[PDB]
Amino acid sequence: HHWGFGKHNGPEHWHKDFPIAKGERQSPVDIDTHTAKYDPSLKPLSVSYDQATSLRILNNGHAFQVEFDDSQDKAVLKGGPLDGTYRLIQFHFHWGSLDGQGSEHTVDKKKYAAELHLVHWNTKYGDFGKAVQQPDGLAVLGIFLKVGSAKPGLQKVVDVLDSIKTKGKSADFTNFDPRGLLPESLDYWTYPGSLTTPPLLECVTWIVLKEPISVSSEQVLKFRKLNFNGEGEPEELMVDNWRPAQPLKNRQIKASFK
Ligand SMILES: [Zn+2]
Repeated sequence: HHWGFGKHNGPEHWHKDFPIAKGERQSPVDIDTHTAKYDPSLKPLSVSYDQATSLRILNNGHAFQVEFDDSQDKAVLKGGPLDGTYRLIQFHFHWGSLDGQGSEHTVDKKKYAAELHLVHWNTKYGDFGKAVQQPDGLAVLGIFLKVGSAKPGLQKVVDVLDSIKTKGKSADFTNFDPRGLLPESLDYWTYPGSLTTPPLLECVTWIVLKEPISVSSEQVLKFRKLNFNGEGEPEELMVDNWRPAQPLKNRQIKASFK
């Protein structure tokens, strides 16, 4: 009876196994655009993905994750609110059963159809496992998805999902360029928060882009054909794998733009 997104093990239950669920810097949060302060010290976000090396895509039982070779400085995030260099390790999404919900962060209470997380770890901690034990261990770049025109750069991801339908399935996924998932503007909000799946560690500097990317209805529909369950088990569609907004508590969200 482990954590999940069902009726008996979903986000409202997680605190029982992971008490930090009720912590002081939990994510996601609602971004109140009128309360976020423009910060004239925030540098432009530097995203250097030209040498990114994807390896594999995995159905991990709550989402799918595209993993990268992070053994060299190849795909790095720096600048913005960050000190130092953070290396890309994986990206994954959160999505809904319907276009009207699916994002984890919300903007003035608005829910998007999905949310992309590009997860990076602080190179000063040597690897991901050590980084998540530190308050500044991770930087996660969050990008909202809305349903409209197709995102061509996403299609290679959508087309491989049939091969990883059920929990535990993985597939070779090389030469995928995550630059094809970025919106035009890198304007962002930033605040200190946490992983949004257990163990919910409070190790993340969140950088959430203001500009959503558009994906097609057909693209998001294919996300919804994935399964939470393993092969040979009763079918449960992988939908609504998003944690709802958590109390902001003692935190200020800063904006890179006015
Ligand atoms: Zn996530």
